[PDB]
Amino acid sequence: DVDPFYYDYETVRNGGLIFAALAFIVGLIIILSK
Amino acid sequence: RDMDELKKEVSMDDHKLSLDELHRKYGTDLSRGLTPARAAEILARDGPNALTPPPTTPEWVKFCRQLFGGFSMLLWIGAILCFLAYGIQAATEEEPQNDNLYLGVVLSAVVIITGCFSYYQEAKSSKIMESFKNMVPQQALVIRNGEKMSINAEEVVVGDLVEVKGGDRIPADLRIISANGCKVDNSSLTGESEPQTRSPDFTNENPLETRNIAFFSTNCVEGTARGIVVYTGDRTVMGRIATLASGLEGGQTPIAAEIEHFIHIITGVAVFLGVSFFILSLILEYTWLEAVIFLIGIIVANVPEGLLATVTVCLTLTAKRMARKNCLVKNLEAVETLGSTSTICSDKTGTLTQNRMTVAHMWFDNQIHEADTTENQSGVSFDKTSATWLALSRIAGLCNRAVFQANQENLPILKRAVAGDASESALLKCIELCCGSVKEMRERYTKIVEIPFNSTNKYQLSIHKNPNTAEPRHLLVMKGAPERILDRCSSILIHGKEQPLDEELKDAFQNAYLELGGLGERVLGFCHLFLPDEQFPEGFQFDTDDVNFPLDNLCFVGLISMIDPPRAAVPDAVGKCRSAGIKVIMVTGDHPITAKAIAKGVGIISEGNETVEDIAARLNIPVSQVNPRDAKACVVHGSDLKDMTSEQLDDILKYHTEIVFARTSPQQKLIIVEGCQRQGAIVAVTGDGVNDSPALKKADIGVAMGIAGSDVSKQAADMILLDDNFASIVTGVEEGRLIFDNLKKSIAYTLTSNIPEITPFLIFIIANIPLPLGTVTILCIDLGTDMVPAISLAYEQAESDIMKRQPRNPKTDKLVNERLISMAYGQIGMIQALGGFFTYFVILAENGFLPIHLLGLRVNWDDRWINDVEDSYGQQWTYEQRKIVEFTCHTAFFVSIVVVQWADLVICKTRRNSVFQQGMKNKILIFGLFEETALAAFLSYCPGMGVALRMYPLKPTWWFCAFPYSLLIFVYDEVRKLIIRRRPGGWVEKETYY
Amino acid sequence: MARGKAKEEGSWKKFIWNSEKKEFLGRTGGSWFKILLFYVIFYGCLAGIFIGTIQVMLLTISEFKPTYQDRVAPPGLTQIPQSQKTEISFRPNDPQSYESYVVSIVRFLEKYKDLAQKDDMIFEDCGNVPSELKERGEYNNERGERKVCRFRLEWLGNCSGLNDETYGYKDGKPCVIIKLNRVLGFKPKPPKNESLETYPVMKYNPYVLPVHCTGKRDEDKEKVGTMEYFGLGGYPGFPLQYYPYYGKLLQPKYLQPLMAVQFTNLTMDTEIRIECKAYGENIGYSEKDRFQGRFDVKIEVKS
Ligand SMILES: CCCCCCCCCCCCCCCCCC(=O)OC[C@H](COP(=O)([O-])OCC[N+](C)(C)C)OC(=O)CCCCCCCCCCCCCCCCC
Ligand SMILES: CCCCCCCCCCCCCCCCCC(=O)OC[C@H](COP(=O)([O-])OCC[N+](C)(C)C)OC(=O)CCCCCCCCCCCCCCCCC
Ligand SMILES: CCCCCCCCCCCCCCCCCC(=O)OC[C@H](COP(=O)([O-])OCC[N+](C)(C)C)OC(=O)CCCCCCCCCCCCCCCCC
Ligand SMILES: CCCCCCCCCCCCCCCCCC(=O)OC[C@H](COP(=O)([O-])OCC[N+](C)(C)C)OC(=O)CCCCCCCCCCCCCCCCC
Ligand SMILES: CCCCCCCCCCCCCCCCCC(=O)OC[C@H](COP(=O)([O-])OCC[N+](C)(C)C)OC(=O)CCCCCCCCCCCCCCCCC
Ligand SMILES: CC(C)CCC[C@@H](C)[C@H]1CC[C@H]2[C@@H]3CC=C4C[C@@H](O)CC[C@]4(C)[C@H]3CC[C@]12C
Ligand SMILES: CC(C)CCC[C@@H](C)[C@H]1CC[C@H]2[C@@H]3CC=C4C[C@@H](O)CC[C@]4(C)[C@H]3CC[C@]12C
Ligand SMILES: CC(C)CCC[C@@H](C)[C@H]1CC[C@H]2[C@@H]3CC=C4C[C@@H](O)CC[C@]4(C)[C@H]3CC[C@]12C
Ligand SMILES: Nc1ncnc2c1ncn2[C@@H]1O[C@H](COP(=O)(O)OP(=O)(O)O)[C@@H](O)[C@H]1O
Ligand code: ALF
Ligand SMILES: [Mg+2]
Ligand SMILES: [Mg+2]
Ligand code: NA
Ligand code: NA
Ligand code: NA
Ligand code: NA
Repeated sequence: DVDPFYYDYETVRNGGLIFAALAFIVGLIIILSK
Repeated sequence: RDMDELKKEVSMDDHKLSLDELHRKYGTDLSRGLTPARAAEILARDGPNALTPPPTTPEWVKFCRQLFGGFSMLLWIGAILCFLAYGIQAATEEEPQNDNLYLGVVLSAVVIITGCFSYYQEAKSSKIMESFKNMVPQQALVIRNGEKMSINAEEVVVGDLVEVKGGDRIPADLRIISANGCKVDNSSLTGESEPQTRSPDFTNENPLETRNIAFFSTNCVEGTARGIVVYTGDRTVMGRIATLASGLEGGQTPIAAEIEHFIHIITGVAVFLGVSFFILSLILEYTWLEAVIFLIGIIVANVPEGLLATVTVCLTLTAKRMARKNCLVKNLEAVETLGSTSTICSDKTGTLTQNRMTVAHMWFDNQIHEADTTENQSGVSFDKTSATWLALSRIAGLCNRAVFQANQENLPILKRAVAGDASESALLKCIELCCGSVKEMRERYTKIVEIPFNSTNKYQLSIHKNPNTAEPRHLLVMKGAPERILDRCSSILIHGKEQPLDEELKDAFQNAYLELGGLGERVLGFCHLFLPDEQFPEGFQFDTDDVNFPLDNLCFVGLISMIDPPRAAVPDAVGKCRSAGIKVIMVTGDHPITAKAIAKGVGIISEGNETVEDIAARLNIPVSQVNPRDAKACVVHGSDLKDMTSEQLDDILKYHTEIVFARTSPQQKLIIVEGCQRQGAIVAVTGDGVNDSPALKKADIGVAMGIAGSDVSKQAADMILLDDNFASIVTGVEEGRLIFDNLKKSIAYTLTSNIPEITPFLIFIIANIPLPLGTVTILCIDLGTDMVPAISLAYEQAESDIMKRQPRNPKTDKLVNERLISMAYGQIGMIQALGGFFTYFVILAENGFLPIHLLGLRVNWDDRWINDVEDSYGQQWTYEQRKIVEFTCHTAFFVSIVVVQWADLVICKTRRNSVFQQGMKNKILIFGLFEETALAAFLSYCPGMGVALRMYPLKPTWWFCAFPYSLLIFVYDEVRKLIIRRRPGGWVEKETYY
Repeated sequence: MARGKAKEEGSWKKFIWNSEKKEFLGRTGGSWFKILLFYVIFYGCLAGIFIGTIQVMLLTISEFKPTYQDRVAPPGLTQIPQSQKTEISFRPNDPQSYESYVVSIVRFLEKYKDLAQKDDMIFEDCGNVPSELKERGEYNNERGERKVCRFRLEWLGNCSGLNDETYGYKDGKPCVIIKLNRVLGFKPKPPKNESLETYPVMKYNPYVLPVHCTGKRDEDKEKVGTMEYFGLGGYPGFPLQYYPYYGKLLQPKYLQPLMAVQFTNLTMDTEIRIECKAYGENIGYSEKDRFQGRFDVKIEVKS
């Protein structure tokens, strides 16, 4: 977890992949709008 | 030298057989035809008159062409050297990188996805375009069983007799039984398009040279012929040739030429950089293998792979839109050209008009007479018994040549279907409803000779046997351009009694034409001459090629005028057209009065502008006294165009806003076009008749009426309005303007990226700082932002200003011009680049290296051995440790470009309006924006992306670094375009309107 | 129309031709100017924005500490002989073959001379035995230029000397000198008995950060060398009293702990790989960075 000094890349990575999922999916949902 | 020897090899004919012989061979009566029975019989025996389908290409092979389609093929080259270099990496090092393995994978992949995409689109065009190849059932006129009927050409068999006229396509190989001055177009066969005459005479032992054989796939220009079918379907001389009777051809559209020119130079510079960078990299101690991969990445980057696919979509789009508008377009690229139109020269009768005429007034006995124009239920408004009307209607019937088709004499006269001039049709239908049987009238006066009507003579004429008692034994009859007709007369018929044409009557004839013609009615003059007996004995040999009989001194009988109303759409058609900056000129072989009238009625001429005749008449002074420039509109009689120098014709074009050319010859219709082109315009001719042929060919775009148009004129054009809907021209012109914008938009966007894709490596040398952006990341820029978003612009809907802005100048608004390089390179390409640079400095300074410190580090930052790299804070970095930051800087710079590419892809959606007027209704653009960034999130935030492509995760703060710059683009262009909306001709526009 | 536009030109001479008005294939001096200016103001102002937005970020980083350190996270172990390709190859008998290795190693050690650590204001005396982290204070301008923990050439045993111009360095059996990477605000932590080393824990668990130089990796390797670690207190590693480091802004003349390894083997005329390793809790290693917390120098005393 925390300790001396570093940067938590675990959440910055999972956070951006949640975003890649949104942009990807919403991107399809627009291009297939019924 | 030719191959005509290798064509007369397999010949064998009956151009030698006598008429009796010819008769007994095929068994058909040379005058009554063959019974419909015997026809149906032979049809099932021989099979339809249609060449059997020649397979052009197979599916999968067409797939591969697309897969190696120009830009696609170079992509393989790079993709090959990417796999190639990876093979070498496993020989110079122990377990090397995974970069070039994955790089060849992605590159190749792109070619495939692009390839099979472009394929499918281009397949969809050739599906829809071919759905129209069989929508015009080429008709043919056959005289089966005495009567004559028009049937599908497929139903024509060997044996029956065909009747071709002027502008008719010859439906099968014929032996000419009969002809009056017929001329065929043997161009498709013998090169030279000069009209060869067909008579029934056997002229040359070779079937090709001889005059009495008319071939299938040629068309008869003018004159008339009856031939008998000697070869159906694949058996014809032109089916026998195994080359290409219908399909692939030539011609290279201007839009295509513009593109091909651009691609030649853009690919030029794009390889100039690659190899200049390739050697520069080598100089800069770049490894040998990653120098070629640096080059190959550069090349891909300054070459717009999308363009092709984009173009393909744009056509596939337009071909779908014209289709729903019943508009056969022979070449899809040409719809572009139809946008670039400044000048439409249109034909009058059967184009702007419906060609459905109905007789409305006659002028005879110095009086004007009405005849019941709609729902007649009676005949005319005069005594059917009048001696003069008798003499008129006799020749309106006699000099007529139109006839009802087969099996019609059982239904009402209006209800039956005809065969011939729309003018003649009206004459026929008129007198058949109110006087007698033209059938019987014509049979009573057996016709000895005739010169059938043609667009240039502007009169018809025939000598008939007379069976009366006050009969002088031969009756000449003729009709035509009423002016022309009148000038040929000495006497006029009045209450039966002919008496010399004094001046008074002439001027009453002229007020008549003004009156009648001024209603926009079409007028024909009618006269006869009773050929005197001592000069014309019984068995007299009337000649019709050297005129054995009088053409002058006839007795003018009368005038008959027919209603011929403008086609529904035509006003708003020419309305919208002018409103888009297109000049509409009427060009007609009709009388000036009739012409001007319609010209005002459809709005070629606006009631408020005057002609010099209009002005002169106002001030009661000579017409030749008015200063021609005081006139905005004019009506130019072709009799005077005959005495025009080019300069004079030029000047009338140059200085007149609304022009009309009356009584023009076929050729004159070309001269005018030729004139309007000499000025530097792009002209459109809309035709119908076969007199429209030569203009239609000369025109930058021909447009035939798909119904009332002739075979030969539809063949000349690049457009065939199958629904005869004239409004389709607008739908076409808009569409064409749209291909141009969306194709320019696409090039605007795809070109920005180049500057940032190359400025890093340039600066890497000029300031010796760590490389802000490298090979792996450049590819991502390109194949990530410069692909889908580029093609998305093809799917981008029309602007709102297109049919309200002047037509493009072909010698200024080139598809790519300096102003377009000004923006993509000098303005928007620069900003985007600065966006990447900014974030680059932010990451380094945040990681310890303030920009000012960064100068010089290049040599040692790149150096594999110095691991004491002292930043600004004095910290010490190892090699790979600072490289992690460098390559994190790469991943950000790329991601930054993605952010600015949104704004650019937004401003490159509209060239004039704002993006709030235009609106996000292009869903494929939105789609492009999301996946483009999802991808950019993915490449940075996916595990092993820094081990495979040197791409490492971003810290949240990074994404926004580019935001200020992205907004800067949106607003610079938004206001840039706003200044142009509100300052036309203004400096802004004249420099930044690409 | 009567409007005069287009290009109905018939002279490729117009490339430079001007007799009419416009010149240089361009327009006139009025617009050849005007547009030149547009870019001048555009780029000019554009550069202004880059400057401006660059300035905004600058005041988001303290000139005392980096806003990010996690990429210099565990430090690396670095020698002072400029390593050709990590290789120190020379002909021990001949002076020329190493004169390069000498000048580099001599140049660096001139920051550590006794004549360079004169003044007592800048330079403080840390004890002649390794102590606990002398924490100067808080990474600011509060207290001024913090004191520099001195380091004498003598501590580096046998690799110091005292000649005339250039230091008389090791020709038969060389001197490699190991160093730690300056991480601003870093405090080294020496190993305890759990996560032990490839070697027996040489004394000074409290205040020394161990460095041990073995052969090529740990497995089956041609082990042929005679190690001899030289340092302050006679301990094989780093004196914790020198840390933390407070930056170039706060410690301009900071001299970091050094620690030599005179390699006096029993095998000339061959090349041998030797891996050094600084062990600890605050020290990490990486299979890619061959320099992170460790070392791969290959030396050849081919005479
Ligand atoms: C390290 C770098 C990696 C980057 C790799 C990027 C790959 C990009 C390669 C080229 C793509 C070119 C495609 C052109 C765009 C076509 C638009 C269109 O409307 O298609 C329908 C048209 C149909 O005809 P239509 O256009 O007339 O009908 C459209 C109707 N609506 C509106 C409903 C869709 O054609 C297609 O069906 C062809 C299929 C091709 C699709 C290509 C997919 C791209 C794959 C990956 C790209 C990234 C996003 C990931 C998501 C994947 C799912 C989609
Ligand atoms: C080792 C090598 C060095 C590496 C460094 C790399 C840096 C190179 C940067 C880019 C250079 C590419 C030049 C731009 C290409 C434009 C060509 C084009 O199609 O225009 C045609 C068009 C022609 O259009 P046109 O065909 O319609 O002709 C019009 C004229 N009438 C009407 C009369 C027919 O030219 C123009 O009108 C534009 C004028 C541009 C003004 C100056 C152009 C050239 C100056 C800059 C180039 C410097 C050379 C650098 C190379 C150094 C190598 C060592
Ligand atoms: C080491 C140095 C690094 C420098 C980096 C520079 C990068 C810039 C890249 C070049 C930009 C040009 C792109 C070409 C695209 C072609 C598009 C096309 O369709 O062409 C038709 C179009 C046609 O448009 P047009 O039809 O309007 O042109 C003709 C019309 N009249 C007659 C009015 C002229 O042609 C172009 O506009 C070409 C653009 C030329 C602009 C000149 C750019 C100068 C180059 C950069 C600086 C030079 C430095 C020299 C000193 C060297 C010393 C180191
Ligand atoms: C006419 C139209 C105008 C629009 C209306 C006006 C809106 C209000 C004006 C501005 C809005 C707020 C943004 C400006 C603040 C500047 C940030 C800063 O200083 O950066 C440095 C700071 C640096 O601070 P630091 O100095 O402490 O450095 C350390 C911080 N880390 C460790 C994170 C580096 O950077 C950041 O930390 C910011 C990044 C955070 C991540 C996400 C930010 C998104 C928030 C923006 C939302 C905008 C509001 C609208 C709602 C949206 C909902 C859909
Ligand atoms: C933190 C900052 C965030 C900024 C985000 C806001 C978006 C825009 C940013 C830059 C400002 C430029 C916008 C102007 C667009 C022109 C529209 C136009 O043609 O109007 C007529 C159009 C068209 O009307 P029309 O259809 O009847 O046709 C008329 C056309 N004219 C008048 C040109 C002849 O009207 C509209 O459709 C209304 C929508 C536009 C309104 C703008 C929305 C927000 C934009 C402004 C907010 C920013 C403040 C300005 C300061 C910027 C500096 C930071
Ligand atoms: C007006 C429109 C164009 C603005 C678009 C804003 C998009 C760019 C912004 C809004 C919030 C952003 C996200 C905010 C937070 C994170 C977590 C970080 O760990 C990864 C990036 C990520 C996922 C960001 C990607 C870009 C982002 C999605
Ligand atoms: C890598 C960086 C240094 C490249 C910088 C290139 C700059 C100088 C280039 C890129 C695009 C260029 C412009 C492109 C087009 C035109 C129109 C022409 O009529 C005048 C010159 C002008 C305006 C150019 C001036 C220089 C220009 C702005
Ligand atoms: C209406 C106008 C003037 C608003 C101007 C806002 C400008 C100054 C803002 C918008 C976005 C900002 C940036 C957003 C994100 C970062 C990353 C951070 O690590 C350093 C500062 C920096 C680079 C910011 C500097 C200021 C910034 C550029
Ligand atoms: N079948 C016909 N017989 C005699 N004269 C005709 C016939 N058709 C047209 N004309 C006359 O000759 C003129 C020339 O017609 P053309 O040159 O084809 O132009 P348009 O078709 O617009 O009338 C017509 O205006 C008309 O007065
Ligand atoms: F219809 Al036209 F001359 F007007 F043939
Ligand atoms: Mg016509
Ligand atoms: Mg006609
Ligand atoms: Na490209
Ligand atoms: Na043409
Ligand atoms: Na772009
Ligand atoms: Na590009």
